Amino acid sequence: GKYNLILSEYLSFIYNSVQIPIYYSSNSELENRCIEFHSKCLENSKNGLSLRKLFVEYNDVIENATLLSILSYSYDKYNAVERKLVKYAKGKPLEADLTVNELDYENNKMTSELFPTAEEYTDSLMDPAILTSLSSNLNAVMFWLEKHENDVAEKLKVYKRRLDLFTIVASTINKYGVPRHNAKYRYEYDVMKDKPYYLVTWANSSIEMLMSVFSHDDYLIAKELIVLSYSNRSTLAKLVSSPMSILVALVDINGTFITNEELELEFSNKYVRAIVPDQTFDELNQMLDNMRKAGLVDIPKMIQDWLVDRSIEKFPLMAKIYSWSFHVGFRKQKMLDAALDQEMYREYTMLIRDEVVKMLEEPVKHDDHLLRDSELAGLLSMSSASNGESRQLKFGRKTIFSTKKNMHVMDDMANERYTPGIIPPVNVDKPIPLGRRDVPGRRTRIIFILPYEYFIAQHAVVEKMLIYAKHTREYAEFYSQSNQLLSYGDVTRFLSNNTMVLYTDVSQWDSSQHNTQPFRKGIIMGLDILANMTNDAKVLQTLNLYKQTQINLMDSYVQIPDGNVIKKIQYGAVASGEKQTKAANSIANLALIKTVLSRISNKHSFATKIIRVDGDDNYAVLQFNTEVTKQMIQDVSNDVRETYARMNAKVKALVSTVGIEIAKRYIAGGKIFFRAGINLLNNEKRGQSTQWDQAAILYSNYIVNRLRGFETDREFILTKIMQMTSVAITGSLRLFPSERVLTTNSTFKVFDSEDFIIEYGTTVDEVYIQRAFMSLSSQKSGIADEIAASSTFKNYVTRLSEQLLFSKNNIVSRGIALTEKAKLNSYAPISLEKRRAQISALLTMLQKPVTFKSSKITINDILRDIKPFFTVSDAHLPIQYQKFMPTLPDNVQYIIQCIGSRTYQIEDDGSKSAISRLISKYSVYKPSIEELYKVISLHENEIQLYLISLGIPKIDADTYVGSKIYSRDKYRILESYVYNLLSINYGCYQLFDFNSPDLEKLIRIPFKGKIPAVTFILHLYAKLEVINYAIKNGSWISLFCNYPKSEMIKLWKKMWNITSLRSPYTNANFFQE
RNA sequence: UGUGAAC
Repeated sequence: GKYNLILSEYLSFIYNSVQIPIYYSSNSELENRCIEFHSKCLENSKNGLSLRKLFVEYNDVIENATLLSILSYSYDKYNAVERKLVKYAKGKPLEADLTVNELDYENNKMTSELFPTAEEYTDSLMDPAILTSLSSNLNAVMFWLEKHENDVAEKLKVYKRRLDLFTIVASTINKYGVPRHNAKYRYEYDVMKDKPYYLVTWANSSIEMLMSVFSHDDYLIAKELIVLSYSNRSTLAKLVSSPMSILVALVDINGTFITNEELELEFSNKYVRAIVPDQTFDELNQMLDNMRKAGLVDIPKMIQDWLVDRSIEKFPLMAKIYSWSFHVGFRKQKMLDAALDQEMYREYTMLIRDEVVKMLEEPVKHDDHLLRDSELAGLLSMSSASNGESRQLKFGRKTIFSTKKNMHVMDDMANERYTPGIIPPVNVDKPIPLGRRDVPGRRTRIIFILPYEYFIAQHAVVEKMLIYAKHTREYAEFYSQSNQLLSYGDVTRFLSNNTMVLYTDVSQWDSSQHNTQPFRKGIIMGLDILANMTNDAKVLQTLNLYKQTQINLMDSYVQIPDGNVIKKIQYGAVASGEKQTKAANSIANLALIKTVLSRISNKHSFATKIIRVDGDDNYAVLQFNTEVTKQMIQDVSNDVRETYARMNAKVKALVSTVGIEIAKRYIAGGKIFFRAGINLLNNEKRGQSTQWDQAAILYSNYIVNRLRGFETDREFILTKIMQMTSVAITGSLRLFPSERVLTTNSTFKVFDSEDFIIEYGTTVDEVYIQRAFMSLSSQKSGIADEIAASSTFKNYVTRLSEQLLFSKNNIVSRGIALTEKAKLNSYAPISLEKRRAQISALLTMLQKPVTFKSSKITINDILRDIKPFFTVSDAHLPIQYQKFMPTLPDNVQYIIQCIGSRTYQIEDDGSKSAISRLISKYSVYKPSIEELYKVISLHENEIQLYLISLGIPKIDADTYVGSKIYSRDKYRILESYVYNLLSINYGCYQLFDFNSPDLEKLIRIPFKGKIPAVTFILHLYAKLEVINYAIKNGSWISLFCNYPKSEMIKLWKKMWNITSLRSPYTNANFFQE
């Protein structure tokens, strides 16, 4: 509840010259008291009278009613920031060293010197792209400083380290003044031209870094990064985090977790000697020297101090620095520069071609329906993203323009223009529009915004390839339901004194022009073999079209902006945007490693314990018939680099016997680490989400970083949420949502009142609020209705439906119409209409919570029903598992030590049910977990019609609707759906082993009947409650269940009518991955 | 309608 108290202090701190607490209650008489109190406060304020008497008079309202929000009557002129800043601006401003960056525009030159005229200006290279201002961030940091001004002992030290650092931001900012943002939170030319170009982005990165500073080490790191960053905007992250790849190889392994036959983590007390050739040390030194040549001093020394003994115990610092460098900011260059960087491949091409054949051999020979109806599948899959050009479109009786892919397909079909048989060119005549990918520390890459013809021609085939990968282990990122822990387990498994790991970064090779010929040719060669495997007209054409996309790309041309011009240049490299991007890249990366390993063996003899490709990295584990020496590692390494070199591939290739480092994860000293570099006050690009969506995302970002080792003060995060979630009523009237409105599990949830613990209404007022918020979940959009009524639209929905099913439509048909009515949300005008409606509904709701016919059951209601039938009792669970993920906070880590962890993802889509499998065999349609959930619970006769309506044969439809499996699917679908509603795969929970024997003992549930659904919820509810207590208290409890038999039948009915909740908090988890 | 592909 501390959030509400914190909000008042912040408002009082921000405004000084009134606040009006607004309450509400589920009890009629109490609510009137709430209404009376609100009126009196407004009246007293409208008379400059003391509200002290009213608070005493309506003590009962303060005591029992629930705080809904807070009114903010502030008559200033959004200044204060200018006034506040000066006290902290005593230090000497920073002077940009305009000689550090290559490309001139990457140097912190005055904005004007980069864009002499307002028409040449662009924030494209520094846009924070976030719906929160620099001024607000400054206010937030200062508010925190004032609060922890009179702190003591170590808390004071944290404040002192922070006050210093913020002085640098303040001193530098004051020298030019605080950049004023516009309604869209953008920084225009007039505000910008006086100040240094990167001033605002740099401030956001520095503020984010300093508020995440605690120990002296954090302070040393933050200070170096902040100062260096102001001048260097292109190699500081790379220089700072480059020594990590060398370091993982150094640390010794003293007991680590491995993967057993049951694909689960298991402790192994083994010891593995880290063997490092002297050459590696020279390479590490050059890296350290390079950091030094760039001004770095404190960070280089820390790596150096660590290097004396290299203890996994003092490794945390190395990890901390690696996470830290990313928070310098994104490297946003100019489209042209990002674009510009871009006989022995016979073995490599053949492998790519063979791999393509294996993944589609069976689907093609059989005459897979999905391959035959590939076009239909592409249409259903189709998104609402950009197609490339902004077309003029006529809907019903309205002429509007859009770039949306969904919109383009409908307009073309309604005008005989829809022609997926013809795969448009992407050369000099029809240049590919370009998109961009910005990441911290790494160089900017370009993106192909190809026409929808390409997505349809590639969607069915890519899915078939993914399915092959799903059950192929070499493909770490696609295998089974696995998570990163299993991958961590696999590398450690075979580590011994007679084996060495070989990791390699292949991000540069994928963009290499050397790469593109063997790539497209390899896929095409594979496609021809597949074509000679069948005669099916549908299969050959879908297969043939795929061949065409590769051929068109072979020689493409790109539209690269160059100021306010769009120079068209011949791009001869494999950029990404295709449907086969990830699958193809994976196939290629794996093919490349196989090629390198094969070449090397002619010289040395080793065993291939494991080979893996995961993202932009690939690796292998080799076993030699003798003990590995420093000399052996050098010889293997030189040859591997040499093999890569002959192929003209600029890749990083290292060889060790203890660790490995890759973009997604790193394994040092037998432990697993995950970079914690998600930026907070700076985004990659601008989207269409709201401020509330953004606040939820920032919190989500904060949670992931905190789990990964990077923690930003919670109070600062809370302060940001308060600014972001507020709503202006007028110019001097601002409304701030309460903790209850923000955290309760509703459609407006932004964060959990307590980190790592998700609460669900257990009081009437909480329930009353939850029901009210849902009442106004989805808002109307005129523009969306018009187009939803247009002919071209209905025909498109009708055309899709008549191509899919055979018999009758509606559970499926109603869905297709909506799925399409939604895709119109990418369309700004529609998105804008929805937001305005949401704010007005929200403004009224905060003012005085409306009524609601309810009648809609949710997850919270099911939980609320159960709660009262459990008896708690202190219990004890000894810690028995060693730590493998060193960065986890203490409360989260403790649960793992006691109950354990898992290496998989709980099925939350229902894709593993028989009905879903049956639909898949005959239909290209893909029902969601929710649709499957409604369908399974239907009358036997109805289910048979639905399966047949989708193309499922009668002998098959009939056999299923009675069988054991159908009854079983019922339980499995609900189980999958419930896990989905409980976020058992996100945040903290995704880590915990929900089937721990130790966890199980704490749950005593006596069966008083035997009805699967009820049994499953009671055990799950108990496991979550027991775990949450452990997260919040550190000690365990035992749960006993005395749930009636009469009660269980009522509960079971309730279970099959649960409504899913949509909210910023829900969206944020989806957003993360 | 400052809007920028596969996931």
